[PDB]
Amino acid sequence: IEQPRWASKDSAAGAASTPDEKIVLEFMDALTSNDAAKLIEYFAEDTMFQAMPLPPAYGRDAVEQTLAGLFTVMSIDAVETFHIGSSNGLVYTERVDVLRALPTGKSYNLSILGVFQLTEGKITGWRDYFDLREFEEAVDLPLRG
Amino acid sequence: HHHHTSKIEQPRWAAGAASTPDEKIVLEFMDALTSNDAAKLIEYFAEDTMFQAMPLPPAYGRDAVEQTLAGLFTVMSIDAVETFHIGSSNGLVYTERVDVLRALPTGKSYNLSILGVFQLTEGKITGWRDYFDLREFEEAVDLPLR
Ligand code: NA
Ligand code: NA
Repeated sequence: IEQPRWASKDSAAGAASTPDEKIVLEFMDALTSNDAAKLIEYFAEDTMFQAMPLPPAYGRDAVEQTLAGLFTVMSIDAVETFHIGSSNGLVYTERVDVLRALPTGKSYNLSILGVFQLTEGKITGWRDYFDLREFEEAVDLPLRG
Repeated sequence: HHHHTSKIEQPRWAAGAASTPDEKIVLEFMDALTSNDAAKLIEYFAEDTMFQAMPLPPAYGRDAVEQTLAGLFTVMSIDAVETFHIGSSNGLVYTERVDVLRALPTGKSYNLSILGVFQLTEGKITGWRDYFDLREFEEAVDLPLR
């Protein structure tokens, strides 16, 4: 994954600087597993997840099943985190996800800005902001009717 | 928000106050967005800068940024901005926020969920990228933006 033109040249921009940011960076590596059972370990009981163009999932049960539903149709082939920062229990990630659609085989580099809420080392909230139509039309896989 | 026709519901998952000089400048830039004035907003930007509403192509340089913002303000108005979360690290400011956008050709309004990032150098914006879903905005206001 190439560094975008607008990427910060601060050598520490993409590096974790707190234990919370290190956990989020480990979560980004584990995203390539496409394994909701593995990823659910990072989540607290009182938590939520939402790919913002799609309906949110509240509670650990709904988060795992929502992630598992996405992984039946798409694979996260690579995650490249350009920027990671944090303030007040929220961690922010500006990144590219290489998403591959299983039915069509096409892949696409999706620009994503996400936020992670963490208490006691566990994710109590994860929201990824991006444009869904770009990914749908890129890989020929509609996720929103 | 001082825009009584607008209403921003409190999100269930929602901290929003500035804790650094860079966060304060970004928050002041958010209040100035309701001016819908590219000539006034461009004063916050440095010479070497960029802007991109991520579903749309980016603009590099203070000239292209002012022109891109001016073009957007000819078809839409920023009626209100509420920042639920603001944070910063490595000279980058992140803002989780809803913007009430009103499309001028149709008169329809929409509350757009946005996560944005601001890179600041000596108090001036060197980068502003807002992440959001364009389609849901387009369909709610009947205004294709691509
Ligand atoms: Na960093
Ligand atoms: Na911080």
